[PDB]
Amino acid sequence: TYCVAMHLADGLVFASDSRTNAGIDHIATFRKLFTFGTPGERLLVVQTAGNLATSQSVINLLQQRIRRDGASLLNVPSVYDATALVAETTREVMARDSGNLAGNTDLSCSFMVGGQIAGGPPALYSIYPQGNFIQATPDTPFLQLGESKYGKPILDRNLTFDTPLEQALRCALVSFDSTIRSNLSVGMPLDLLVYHRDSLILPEGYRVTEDDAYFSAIRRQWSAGLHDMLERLPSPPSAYN
Amino acid sequence: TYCVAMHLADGLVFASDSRTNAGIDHIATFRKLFTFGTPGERLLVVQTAGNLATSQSVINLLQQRIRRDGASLLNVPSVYDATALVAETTREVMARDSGNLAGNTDLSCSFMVGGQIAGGPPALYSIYPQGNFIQATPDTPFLQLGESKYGKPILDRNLTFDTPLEQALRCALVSFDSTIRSNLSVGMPLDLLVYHRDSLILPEGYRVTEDDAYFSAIRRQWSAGLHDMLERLPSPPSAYN
Amino acid sequence: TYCVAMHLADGLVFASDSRTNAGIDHIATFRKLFTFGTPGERLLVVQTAGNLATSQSVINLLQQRIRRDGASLLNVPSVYDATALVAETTREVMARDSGNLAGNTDLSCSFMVGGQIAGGPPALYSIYPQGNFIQATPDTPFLQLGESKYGKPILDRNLTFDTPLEQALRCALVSFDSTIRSNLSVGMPLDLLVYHRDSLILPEGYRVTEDDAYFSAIRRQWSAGLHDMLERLPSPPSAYN
Amino acid sequence: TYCVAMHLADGLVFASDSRTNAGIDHIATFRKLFTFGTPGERLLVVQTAGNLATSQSVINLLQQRIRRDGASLLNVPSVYDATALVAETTREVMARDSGNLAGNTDLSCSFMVGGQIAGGPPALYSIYPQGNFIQATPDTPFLQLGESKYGKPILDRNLTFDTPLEQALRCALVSFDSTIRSNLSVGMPLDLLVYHRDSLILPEGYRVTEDDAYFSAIRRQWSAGLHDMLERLPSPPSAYN
Amino acid sequence: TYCVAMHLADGLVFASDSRTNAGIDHIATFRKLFTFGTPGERLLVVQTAGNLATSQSVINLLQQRIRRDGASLLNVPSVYDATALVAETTREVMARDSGNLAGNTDLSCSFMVGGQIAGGPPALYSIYPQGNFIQATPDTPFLQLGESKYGKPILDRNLTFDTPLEQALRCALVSFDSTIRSNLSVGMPLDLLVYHRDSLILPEGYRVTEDDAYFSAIRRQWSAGLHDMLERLPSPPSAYN
Amino acid sequence: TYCVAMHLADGLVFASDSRTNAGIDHIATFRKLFTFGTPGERLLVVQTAGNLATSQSVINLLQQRIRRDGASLLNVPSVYDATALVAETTREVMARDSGNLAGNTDLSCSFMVGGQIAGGPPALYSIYPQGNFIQATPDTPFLQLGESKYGKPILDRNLTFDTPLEQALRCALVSFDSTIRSNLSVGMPLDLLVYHRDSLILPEGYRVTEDDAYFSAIRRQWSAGLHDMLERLPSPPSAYN
Amino acid sequence: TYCVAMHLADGLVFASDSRTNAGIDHIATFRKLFTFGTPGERLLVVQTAGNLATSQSVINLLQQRIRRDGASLLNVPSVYDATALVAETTREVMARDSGNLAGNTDLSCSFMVGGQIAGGPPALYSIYPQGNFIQATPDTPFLQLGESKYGKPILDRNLTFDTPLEQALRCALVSFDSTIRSNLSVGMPLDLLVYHRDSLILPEGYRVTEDDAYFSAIRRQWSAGLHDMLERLPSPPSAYN
Amino acid sequence: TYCVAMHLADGLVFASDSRTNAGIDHIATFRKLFTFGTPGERLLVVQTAGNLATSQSVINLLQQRIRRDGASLLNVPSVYDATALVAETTREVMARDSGNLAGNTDLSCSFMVGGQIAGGPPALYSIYPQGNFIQATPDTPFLQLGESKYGKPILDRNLTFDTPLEQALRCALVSFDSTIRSNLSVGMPLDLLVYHRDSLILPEGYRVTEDDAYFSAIRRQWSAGLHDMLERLPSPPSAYN
Repeated sequence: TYCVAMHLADGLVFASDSRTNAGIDHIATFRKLFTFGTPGERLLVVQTAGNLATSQSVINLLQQRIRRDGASLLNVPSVYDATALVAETTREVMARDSGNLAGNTDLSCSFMVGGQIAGGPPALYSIYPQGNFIQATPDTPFLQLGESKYGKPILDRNLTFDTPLEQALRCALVSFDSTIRSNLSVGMPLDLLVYHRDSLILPEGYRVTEDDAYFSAIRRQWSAGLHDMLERLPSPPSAYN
Repeated sequence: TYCVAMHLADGLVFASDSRTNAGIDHIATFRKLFTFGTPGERLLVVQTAGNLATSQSVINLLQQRIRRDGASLLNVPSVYDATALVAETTREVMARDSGNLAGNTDLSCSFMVGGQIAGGPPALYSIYPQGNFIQATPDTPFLQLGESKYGKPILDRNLTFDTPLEQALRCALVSFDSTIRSNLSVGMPLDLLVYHRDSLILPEGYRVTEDDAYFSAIRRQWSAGLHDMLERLPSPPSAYN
Repeated sequence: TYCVAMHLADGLVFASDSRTNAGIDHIATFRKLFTFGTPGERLLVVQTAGNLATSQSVINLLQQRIRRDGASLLNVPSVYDATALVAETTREVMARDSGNLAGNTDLSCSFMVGGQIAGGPPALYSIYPQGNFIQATPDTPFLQLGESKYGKPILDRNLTFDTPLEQALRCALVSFDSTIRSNLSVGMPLDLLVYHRDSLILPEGYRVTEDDAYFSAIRRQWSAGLHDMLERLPSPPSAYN
Repeated sequence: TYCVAMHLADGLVFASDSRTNAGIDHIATFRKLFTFGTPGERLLVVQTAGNLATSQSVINLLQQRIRRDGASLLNVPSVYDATALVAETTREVMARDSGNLAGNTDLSCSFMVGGQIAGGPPALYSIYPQGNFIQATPDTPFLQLGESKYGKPILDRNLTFDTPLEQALRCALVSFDSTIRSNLSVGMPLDLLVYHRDSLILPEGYRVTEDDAYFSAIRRQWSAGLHDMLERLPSPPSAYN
Repeated sequence: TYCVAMHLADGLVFASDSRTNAGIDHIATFRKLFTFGTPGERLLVVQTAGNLATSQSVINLLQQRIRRDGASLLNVPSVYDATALVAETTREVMARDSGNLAGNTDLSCSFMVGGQIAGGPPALYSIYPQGNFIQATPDTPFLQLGESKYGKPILDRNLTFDTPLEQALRCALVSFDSTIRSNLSVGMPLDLLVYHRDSLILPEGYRVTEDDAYFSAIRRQWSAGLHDMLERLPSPPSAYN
Repeated sequence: TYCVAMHLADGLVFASDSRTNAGIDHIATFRKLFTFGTPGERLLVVQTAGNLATSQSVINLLQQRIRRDGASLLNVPSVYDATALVAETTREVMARDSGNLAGNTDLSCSFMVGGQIAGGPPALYSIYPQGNFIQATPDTPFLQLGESKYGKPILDRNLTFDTPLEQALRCALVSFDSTIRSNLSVGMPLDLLVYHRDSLILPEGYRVTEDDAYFSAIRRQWSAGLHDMLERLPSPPSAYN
Repeated sequence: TYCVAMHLADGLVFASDSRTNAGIDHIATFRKLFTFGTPGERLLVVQTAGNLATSQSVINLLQQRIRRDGASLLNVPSVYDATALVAETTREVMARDSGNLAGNTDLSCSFMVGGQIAGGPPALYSIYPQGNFIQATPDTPFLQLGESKYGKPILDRNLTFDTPLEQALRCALVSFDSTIRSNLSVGMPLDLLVYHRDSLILPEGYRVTEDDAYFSAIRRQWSAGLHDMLERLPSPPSAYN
Repeated sequence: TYCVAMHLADGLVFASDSRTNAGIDHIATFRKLFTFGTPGERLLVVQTAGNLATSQSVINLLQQRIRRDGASLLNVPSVYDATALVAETTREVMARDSGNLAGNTDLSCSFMVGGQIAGGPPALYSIYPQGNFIQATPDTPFLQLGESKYGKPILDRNLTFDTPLEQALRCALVSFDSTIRSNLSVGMPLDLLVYHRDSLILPEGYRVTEDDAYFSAIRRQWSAGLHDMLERLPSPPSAYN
């Protein structure tokens, strides 16, 4: 479980893995990036991390309620209020499943909610386990969920609000490369989605499998590159021994 | 707090940061790499991570006991037994400080113990919070303590049992570069030590400050390198949008 | 005790064994697949694993309550809510039988709940011992209960959301074949049920006995096949000795 | 962690994975198959599963003690007594590391010990977590450690005391194939060793990596085979719906 | 103490011995089969096994409470709920007699509860020492309490859901014959009751004494039969010596 | 696990199953009947039941010690002393494997030891979990180990000191028939041995597999016989309803 | 200490000795049969055996509490509940006197509680040292406390539910005769009470002393009778020598 | 288990039952009266009670040692010394079987040793569980083992040193009658032996089975007699109600 989202000058980029702890000796693939919207009016993306049961219930309720007269991700007036609604829904799920039977088992999960509603700029929020949230800004234009330390440095180094979408996406992919190599809890397939500021369309998004030609290639290249740079770095002076 | 140690064909390489959480609003510099030994007979290095009070007490008792007739890091017959002694000492410290007054505060810490005693190969162990330990091997030739996910990938990618010492050290430094950029809890100065297999001398080791010419240079180079490789990676195919 | 359920493009497939630990020196046959519904409106299937007393009580209450004005598997508005109801009922049963008299004996059990209610797609959930549940998806389209590691690989290898029902069923049967050979706790007769997406009928389902001509045949074939493939695999090179 | 050993008419075959849980967020490669002996006099193989710290300590002490006047794997008069010595050593390690500091953490591990000493037949034992052990026989000629249910069926189906070594090894590899696909805690490289009855030599053994041409090939073949056989199985009769 | 109960297509059959361990050097006769009901409305039978004191208290309270406005075996809406009530009552009794004074003495007992209440089919449950219970089904149509292994085989071999009552009873009697011969803790008189599906009458039931003409006769016949069959079985081939 | 041994006027008969609990989810085949002796001088048979590890170790030590100058099953002056030696050996094995590591796991096992040594009559003993033993006599001429209640009645009914060997063996086989049908922990193959009083030869003994023509036949006959006798028994009189 | 009670068709009969171990070298007379009740409403009898201090304290508290608003032997709704109250009281007494000071001394005692309360049949219970109790029934119509084996046979032989009260009493007296002759811990005076079913009066009861004309007479007669019968029995045949 | 022995003016009489607790759910027949001697020189009888394993071992060793140059029941100079030897042998057996493996299980047993050695009068001893013994005398001419309270009164009443043998034997038989009726742990067949003072022959002794004409007859008579005497006893006076 590792998710990244970026809010940049030209729009939004989202990327999630799929490897999921679904119980003991049951590790499995589950989509962690979900889209919602009405074409020409709004796009909203939700990413998930943490307890599967909880996050599934949250997503499921959001879907059921879309087709119902009352508060829903389709009628909510701002990305902020969408984020609040997701949190609100999370609280509701935690209230029901909590009891003596759950015991000490850890039901918490976290989310990212981003997108654009007609008449206001695109936005991106992250909701924490405890249900309070923060918003990405130009100074801090990307947010992560899950097992994210491994792939943070490459984003810190290169990403900024002005990074174009194609490059941000590339950058995200390198993030996943390192993460996947160093931590088995994170794993393919990946799910990506790029959204263009003011387009107000629902992009189809794209899934990166084990076989993906492009992703295989940039991984091979990135390895060769790092190995090269390392050998061509200078030796430490006398002093260091 | 981030420490790395490597046990390679040609010897051992150790590196630690110094930034330490010593209470609220009191972040400070403390050495996390300590050496012990008698020239021509043995070298032992201990690195620390976790609770400052605990680790300090452990190190302090190991030093006091060196100058005393009984079990000590200078008479212990093997690196294994040295590791065991450190652990033994840790248990002793935890027993004394534990009480109602400590309450729920977290007194645990972890260590690495590596080196060489005359008449057997060099070795490297890591002691866990709970006092049990593991040994580095050719298949898993480096071990980390502290805040280590950020700088793990570069080691996973490039380091192997056969990597020479000068290159392993270099590799470690890049590990610290990324870590420092992405996590404030980790910070300079760094303390390094390189030990040559069968030398049985106590290297002086070296401290890398903010001002270090060499470290500044390889950071600047590494940045330029990464930035280059990133721009010269190919674009995603049509399919990805 | 081994149960499998699959949620595929064309519908649902369920399969359970019947061998049951009913106490010490009392191993016995009990159905572990139960159906509910009203023709033209809904089909729901519940499978059971774990403590017999507990699961029986749960099923029994669900049956009694069907014929009663209030929450029941026949009036519940979605497969989700059905799953929730089963869980709710489980909690109720655990509460009552728990006491000093039970002592340390393990009263937990698990369930699968799947089916289709008029006006929404078919769905499949698995409820864990602790009462929280997950939903099968296209990326993870089958779920297991009980003693399931033995027969997992064949499903992992061949089954996907798009697998047709007849082939999924066949696949399940091979899963049971391996399981039965390698673990005595699992045993015949088996109980199967196939449901076609949007049919909204209650299939009669089918019981596979010791004598079943078809199942005997595919077991014999599958053996011969495996034995053949193994002999016709190449020899390991020189290197391997 | 998955290990298999077979004691057959023509000798012994051993195979182990290397993926090891070494702490939280620290999964790593460690050899789990170790050899000992004097050429023309004896071969002994020890495989490990369970807690890394414990098993490492046991192996380490056995190695140190080989080079010492007293009970050791090189002077022990029978494979039985070797097994007993390993167990004896395990007890010793558990006694020392046990204390308040370990707490509720699970230090147990299991071993296989097999081989041949001059003047008696080859033998194979498995030591349980609790320190008691069993011997493989003609009726039960293979033994497993670790995560073994996934790959048990293929061994149950095909393996017997009279299976030749080359075919037993092949069989083991298919066992690992299924296991690796269905459980991420098991992983390459693998380590194999084949020993010929009465040879009294120390085979070098062989390591199967990710890249291995032969293993890659039989995996590809085995997949194609299974897929074929599945499509060419008959359809269930009318009765089954 | 040995009890059997069967739930068959045509109704229920119950049979119990009477020999009871009432303390040290005090073995005695106590009825272990009790009936309750209102003619034309319900029949319930309770059988007992285990601690005399505990089971007596349970039965005694059930009787007292029948003549009292509140939950009782006469008003309870289903055989299920009757079983639950018995269990509920058992818990109550165990709570009271438990203390330091009882010490380690074993107060547990088990029950069978079967019968029919107007408007639903007949049913049969068995309650375990720990208070949870199971229901007999067509696949497992008989249940035993007490010292039951001796007489199990004849029931396993011959009894099924479709066995008529007169034959099931006969079968039960042969079960008791073997048991009584092979285990002194079981002993006559026996108590039988046969109930016809949908009759809703309280059969008087019947006691089999030492002197019973019919039971004496079938025992004599059964012996002669077994002895005959044994002598007329063929001799083992050469091979067997 | 079910073993029987008989000491009759004409000699000894031994029979054991092979199904063995070797751990959780690991049920397997292991021989439970072992022979020892020198032709023309002695025959001794040992049967085992209970913990596999313990019984294997006992048997293994007895074998090793046979080929060694000191107390052994070949030099022991009487069947009594043989039994004592087996017990003695058992104590030795329990002493070693006992420790904190075993914990509460149950290491006990039981044995039968029977045979004949030149110059004295044949004899048969049974050793209990606690190491004390009894001897079979004319009044109690058979002894059982393991899961024996199921097949006791047929032996109680028919077997006496004067039963000839061929008929005793036949009787034993029927005992196994019933046991196997009613308890899964008991299972084929079976191992038999018949020894003729004063022959002083080592019979080869015989193994009964699943496929055995004779055993299959008498099982089929015995079923038919029982079914016949049951239908031809009279009906219970009026009185019984 | 020897007490008997019988529950017969026509009522109840109680009889107790009086010899009591009250400490070392202090054997003494204490009544062991106590009556309670309100004429025309209820009769309850309590007999005691075991530790004097304990039983006295129990009786004493029951008496004090009779004259107090709350649970007492006079308001309790059934003989069952009376028995439960006695047991309850016993627990209370054992709780208080238990401590380090008592040490290993044995404070346990047993009771019989029998009688009749208006509106339900007469009943008789026996409470065990541990506080659980049993009820006498038609099949087991008498119960004993204390040193009872000596006088059990005459009761087993002649007493049944239908035995009239005058004959039962006579039978009890012979029981005491044998007991007194064969065991010095039992001794006169005796205390009797006979109660007629449905009389609901408090009989005065009667004390049998050393001097009692009737008891002396039947003892003398019984001796003469036994001596006669013995001489007029036939001689053993030739065979017996 | 119930044994009696008498030492009278005219000789000795011994009688034992045979019912034996041989383990849980294994009650069986074993001889508890054993004879030894050389005609014209000595007769010794040993009776056993208590733990089967222990008493069997004792008897077995006494038999083996008879045929050996050293202390044995045939060379021992007095009945006293014979008794001492038995005790001595018991100690030896307890020493060997005692260990951690026996645990808390109760290995004790008791014996009677009686008979006559040329040149001194006949004698009779009883050995207690703790190995010290007593001798029967004219004032206390009979001794019992096992479950003996039931049949003590008839012996106390009628037996004296001067009772002739035929009458003492008869008396013993009545003792067994009552015991058997009132306690199931005691049971037939019985074993008797009568020895005539100064005869110095080994009587064959006699076994009383279920079918014995004489014993059946005196039981029937004794019942009728007791029943008669009881009905012919006078009624209690007015006073007693």
